[PDB]
Amino acid sequence: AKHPVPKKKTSKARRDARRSHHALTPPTLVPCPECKAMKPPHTVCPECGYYAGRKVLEV
Amino acid sequence: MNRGALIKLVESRYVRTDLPEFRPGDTVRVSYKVKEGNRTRIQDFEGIVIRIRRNGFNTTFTVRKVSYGVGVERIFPLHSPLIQKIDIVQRGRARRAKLYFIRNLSDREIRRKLRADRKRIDQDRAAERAAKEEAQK
Amino acid sequence: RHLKSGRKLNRHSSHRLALYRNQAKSLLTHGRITTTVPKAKELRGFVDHLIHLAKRGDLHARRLVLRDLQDVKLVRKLFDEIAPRYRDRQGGYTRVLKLAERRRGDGAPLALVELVE
Amino acid sequence: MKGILGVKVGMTRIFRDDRAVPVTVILAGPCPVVQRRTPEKDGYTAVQLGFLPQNPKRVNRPLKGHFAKAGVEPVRILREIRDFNPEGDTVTVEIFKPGERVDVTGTSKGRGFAGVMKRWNFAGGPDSHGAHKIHRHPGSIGNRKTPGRVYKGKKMAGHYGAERVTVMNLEVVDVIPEENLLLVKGAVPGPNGGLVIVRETKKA
Amino acid sequence: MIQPQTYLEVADNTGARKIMCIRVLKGSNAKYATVGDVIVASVKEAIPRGAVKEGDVVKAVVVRTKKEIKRPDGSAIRFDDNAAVIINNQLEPRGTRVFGPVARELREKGFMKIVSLAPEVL
RNA sequence: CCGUGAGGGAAAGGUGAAAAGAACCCCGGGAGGGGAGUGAAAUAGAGCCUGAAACCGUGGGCUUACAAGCAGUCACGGCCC
RNA sequence: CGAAUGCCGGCAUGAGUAACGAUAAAGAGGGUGAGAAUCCCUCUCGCCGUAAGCCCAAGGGUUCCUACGCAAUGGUCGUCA
RNA sequence: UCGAUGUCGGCUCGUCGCAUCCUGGGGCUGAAGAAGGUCCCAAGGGUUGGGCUGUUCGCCCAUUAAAGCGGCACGCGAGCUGGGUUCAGAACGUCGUGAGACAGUUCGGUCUCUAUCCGCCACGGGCGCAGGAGGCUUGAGGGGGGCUCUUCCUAGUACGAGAGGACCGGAAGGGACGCACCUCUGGUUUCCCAGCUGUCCCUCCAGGGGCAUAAGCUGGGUAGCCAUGUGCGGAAGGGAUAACCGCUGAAAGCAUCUAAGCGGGAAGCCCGCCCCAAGAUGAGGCCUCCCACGGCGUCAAGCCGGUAAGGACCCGGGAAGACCACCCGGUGGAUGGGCCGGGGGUGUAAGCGCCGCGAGGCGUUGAGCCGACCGGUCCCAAUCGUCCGAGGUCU
Ligand SMILES: [Mg+2]
Ligand SMILES: [Mg+2]
Ligand SMILES: [Mg+2]
Ligand SMILES: [Mg+2]
Ligand SMILES: [Mg+2]
Ligand SMILES: [Mg+2]
Ligand SMILES: [Mg+2]
Ligand SMILES: [Mg+2]
Ligand SMILES: [Mg+2]
Ligand SMILES: [Mg+2]
Ligand SMILES: [Mg+2]
Ligand SMILES: [Mg+2]
Ligand SMILES: [Mg+2]
Ligand SMILES: [Mg+2]
Ligand SMILES: [Mg+2]
Ligand SMILES: [Mg+2]
Ligand SMILES: [Mg+2]
Ligand SMILES: [Mg+2]
Ligand SMILES: [Mg+2]
Ligand SMILES: [Mg+2]
Ligand SMILES: [Mg+2]
Ligand SMILES: [Mg+2]
Ligand SMILES: [Mg+2]
Ligand SMILES: [Mg+2]
Ligand SMILES: [Mg+2]
Ligand SMILES: [Mg+2]
Ligand SMILES: [Mg+2]
Ligand SMILES: [Mg+2]
Ligand SMILES: [Mg+2]
Ligand SMILES: [Mg+2]
Ligand SMILES: [Mg+2]
Ligand SMILES: [Mg+2]
Ligand SMILES: [Mg+2]
Ligand SMILES: [Mg+2]
Ligand SMILES: [Mg+2]
Ligand SMILES: [Mg+2]
Ligand SMILES: [Mg+2]
Ligand SMILES: [Mg+2]
Ligand SMILES: [Mg+2]
Ligand SMILES: [Mg+2]
Ligand SMILES: [Mg+2]
Ligand SMILES: [Mg+2]
Ligand SMILES: [Mg+2]
Ligand SMILES: [Mg+2]
Ligand SMILES: [Mg+2]
Ligand SMILES: [Mg+2]
Ligand SMILES: [Mg+2]
Ligand SMILES: [Mg+2]
Ligand SMILES: [Mg+2]
Ligand SMILES: [Mg+2]
Ligand SMILES: [Mg+2]
Ligand SMILES: [Mg+2]
Ligand SMILES: [Mg+2]
Ligand SMILES: [Mg+2]
Ligand SMILES: [Mg+2]
Ligand SMILES: [Mg+2]
Ligand SMILES: [Mg+2]
Ligand SMILES: [Mg+2]
Ligand SMILES: [Mg+2]
Ligand SMILES: [Mg+2]
Ligand SMILES: [Mg+2]
Ligand SMILES: [Mg+2]
Ligand SMILES: [Mg+2]
Ligand SMILES: [Mg+2]
Repeated sequence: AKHPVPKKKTSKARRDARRSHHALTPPTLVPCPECKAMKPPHTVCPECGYYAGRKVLEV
Repeated sequence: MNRGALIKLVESRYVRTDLPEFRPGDTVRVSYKVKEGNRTRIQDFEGIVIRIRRNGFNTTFTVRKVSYGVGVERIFPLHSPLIQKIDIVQRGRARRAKLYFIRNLSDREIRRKLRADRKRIDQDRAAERAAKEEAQK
Repeated sequence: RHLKSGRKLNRHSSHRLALYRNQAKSLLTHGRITTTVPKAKELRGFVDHLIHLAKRGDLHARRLVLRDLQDVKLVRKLFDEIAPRYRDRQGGYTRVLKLAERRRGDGAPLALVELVE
Repeated sequence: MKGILGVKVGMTRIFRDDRAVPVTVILAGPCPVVQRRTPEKDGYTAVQLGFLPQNPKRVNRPLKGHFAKAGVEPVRILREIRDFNPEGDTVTVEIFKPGERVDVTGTSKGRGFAGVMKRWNFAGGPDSHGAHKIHRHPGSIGNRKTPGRVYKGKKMAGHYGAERVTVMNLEVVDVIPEENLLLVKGAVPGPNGGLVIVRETKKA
Repeated sequence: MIQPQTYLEVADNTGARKIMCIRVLKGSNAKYATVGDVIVASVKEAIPRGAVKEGDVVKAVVVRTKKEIKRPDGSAIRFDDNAAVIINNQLEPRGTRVFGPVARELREKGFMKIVSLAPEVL
């Protein structure tokens, strides 16, 4: 109800310009040197991990 | 470069490893006290030694005597031109490293609490290199 | 202006000492712990210290490990399964890897702490 | 005009036999000149200096070995001395002689968003007698409707530190060119490991 | 670091046991008086048959402080009560004596009568 | 629904001719879709006829990052229809 | 109809901003599941313990329990409730 | 303006004026000297701490070189206080028959988490700067600081009807104020160490842990950050000036600082000193690195796809930091974590043995534990990579 309040409605211009830098950055993906799935980097993602990595279900 | 404090120790050629390595026991000897146009003024100092803060060089130790009606603490740099800093009684036995508890009490409880470091006052006396084996061999 | 300085925190003191104890009780038991990454990066120093205390096979080291790990049935397993397992690896026992398939629903990066073989 | 690049490596009080001069230790190393900025192609009569040469092939396109002892360019990166003119090469410390004052210019220890009562030494507010949420606030930052704005030079909360600051007239108390040190009396700005340029004096 | 409203265990034979530092006598708006400086002091306690009385606003040199007087030679003296000597307005002591120790900054501050008259200039 | 209570006291209609209200797939846990099918019509598909506007998107044209404004208007000029 | 600090409905802006409702405190391993910090179990950790534990009245009314669920209600998610 | 412009004072932050309270100049002086008075220039810097009052203002106290007069909504309540004042309660004096009233006192009395735009302090993203990049830097334009005293030598001599005491200079210390920094002094240091309590637990003794300010408490506490600490700074030095004094000299044969000219001269002005700073569309300069056209026309084509020099993405980080940036690294690597050594903090660990009925004392033991600090050491983590990135035709 109180002390700090919007004096005016921010229009489409200033609202959709303040929502410029809230565009999301696409994630980083690298192709996993064992088989070609797109892990993020430095990440033991569900293929093998690193060389001799900690396994989900594999030999 | 990669020796950011080996530099700081090699820069310290000012060190004085000739003072006794005392724990907070009781050091009583001279200072520099240059005044009156003449340097040669060698005023002693009594007193329990309270704290030895260390930084390798410039370890500055505090010695507190109670002079003439009141306490007085003096924080000597230990690597300045102090001539001698011999200690009367390597004593205390001193559980506390930095013993500021003798501020609030200033009395016979000092006697009752810095009792006897009989270990060090035996061994740094029986480190007497004061025999009569010289001028023979 | 802090952080000219050492370790990290999110909880209070008596919660961090017993957060490190609780993750150590599970890393020394199982071996693979899936925390977040900022928990793991200061789990590694604590458990590295516990392994290195246990590398000293003597009794004061047993009591110093027991100062943290209040279980002693665990420290049986430590001192004769984890401590002689290295015996040569001077420092740096546990490893920490980041994960994908992150902590879905709060988005924390999970991390997997193995000891090592 | 008597310039050098160096590292603040710590402070130590040393003794000029009567007092305890509380010096710092600048590691004013042998700085190889890498480009003498001439006044007829630039207008400066300045000299780019260098520092530590062990840069394992992080030396990209400023490879720039156009000096006869270039000493492949430091990631302890180039700075200038603005009115310098050396005579030989790789200026060390011997340009400075003990007893001459220097101005030490370095990046100070940044304190982040060290807001006011820390940045501009404000007197904050009362810690008692009344409300509480103003203990470290600046309070007023202007007047009412005339001017009806904050003056643009206003002291407020900001990025304190991490800007170059120069302490003028620091006595060089000693040099140790056995390991190429430089010892000035007082507070060289910056961390114990940070970069400081050490210039000639602006006394006269 | 004697400041206004300090109490100072007076050390001389004037009549003062304790004086409160009214105003430091350094420059214009000086914050503290350390050892060797002149304060202004209103005598709060009385030796009964004293020369000064309980209220004689009198200048005083500060001879002891609880705060550590960092001497230029690296060491630091530190006493165990703030003390002051009553001073006649030509910067000269008022009493015949002075009790225990003073700091030796008083010689370069210009209080050589106190440093001669005090039994241990520490 | 609010009110202890006396009392106050709302909003909320429309598939299509007929439910023929979507069998069977495919994705998905399902919801929801895309096919197939119904029907004249399914941007008539279920609190479903028409379904405007505010609003929110996407695609295209022109236009802007040295500009100043009650946001227009007049004048030329540039560019796609 | 353009104004009544109008009325009703809608949708904005504020804004992905403040908050998420106690500074008692969580961590891990298995499950289950399509999906998990949140569900179950285990093992530590913590918190109350003149209660933050039991029992009975007042009141509320089926919230009890089990099984099938998760759109909706849980200030997140939710197989749980 | 009453569909609200919150209102006195204080705190905080200021900023400005000059009609100046000091400080810098100067003129006269009933100006011997020291003072001072008055007036002219002069805001660049200051302009204290208190007692009383709600007080602005005053009276004092102790200083000071001076304790400026104001403005800025009697600056400042989307900053705070509410003591006062303008709420209800109460009371006193008084007026009122009375309810009640009193800038007449007296006591008490809700002063409202979220900043939308401008403004400001900061820090970024985008794009620009007809090649694209890594560095470095000139400084257009700013901003910051701009103080001032005391003492001494000048000499206690010029002066002095007086014995007080100079101008001109030169040092040495101070006082605040600002910048920067841990060497010292001193704080904090949240688990680094120790002691101790009570309880519970592990395992009974010993030992240890949990809990008791989200540290049980207490004693210490490196690095960090800090001031009360330390070191710096104010300027010298040009140039033009104000008032004010000139020199030369007419108009007016003389004089006059002025009309032609030219000199001194102020803490003031500009530059010097420090910091930012090319977004300075005026978008700079210098050094270095990389450079086809194959493709779709009224053509190196305005649009993409592969390009390098490089830059990102990511990760290890950081005296860098809210995020982002910035800086350092990514196996060739000492970047973080570990271990090792040292500094450092604690203060003789545990265990054993001995003494003592015993709480404990003893040796082993400055031992052990050890947060950052200073370095070593690939032991673990920065594996792997992925993506942008010109090809410049134009006077
Ligand atoms: Mg408010
Ligand atoms: Mg909008
Ligand atoms: Mg958008
Ligand atoms: Mg006794
Ligand atoms: Mg670090
Ligand atoms: Mg920093
Ligand atoms: Mg305060
Ligand atoms: Mg409040
Ligand atoms: Mg309140
Ligand atoms: Mg009397
Ligand atoms: Mg009297
Ligand atoms: Mg009801
Ligand atoms: Mg019909
Ligand atoms: Mg379906
Ligand atoms: Mg509809
Ligand atoms: Mg319809
Ligand atoms: Mg569009
Ligand atoms: Mg322009
Ligand atoms: Mg343009
Ligand atoms: Mg116009
Ligand atoms: Mg309408
Ligand atoms: Mg109307
Ligand atoms: Mg109308
Ligand atoms: Mg409405
Ligand atoms: Mg809405
Ligand atoms: Mg906001
Ligand atoms: Mg916010
Ligand atoms: Mg929030
Ligand atoms: Mg608790
Ligand atoms: Mg409890
Ligand atoms: Mg149930
Ligand atoms: Mg749902
Ligand atoms: Mg839900
Ligand atoms: Mg299920
Ligand atoms: Mg009004
Ligand atoms: Mg209005
Ligand atoms: Mg005269
Ligand atoms: Mg004037
Ligand atoms: Mg002023
Ligand atoms: Mg004012
Ligand atoms: Mg006002
Ligand atoms: Mg208010
Ligand atoms: Mg306001
Ligand atoms: Mg009030
Ligand atoms: Mg109140
Ligand atoms: Mg009457
Ligand atoms: Mg009350
Ligand atoms: Mg904002
Ligand atoms: Mg002089
Ligand atoms: Mg310190
Ligand atoms: Mg206990
Ligand atoms: Mg417990
Ligand atoms: Mg606690
Ligand atoms: Mg400390
Ligand atoms: Mg003449
Ligand atoms: Mg002239
Ligand atoms: Mg200027
Ligand atoms: Mg540029
Ligand atoms: Mg370590
Ligand atoms: Mg040590
Ligand atoms: Mg022992
Ligand atoms: Mg026995
Ligand atoms: Mg060590
Ligand atoms: Mg250090």
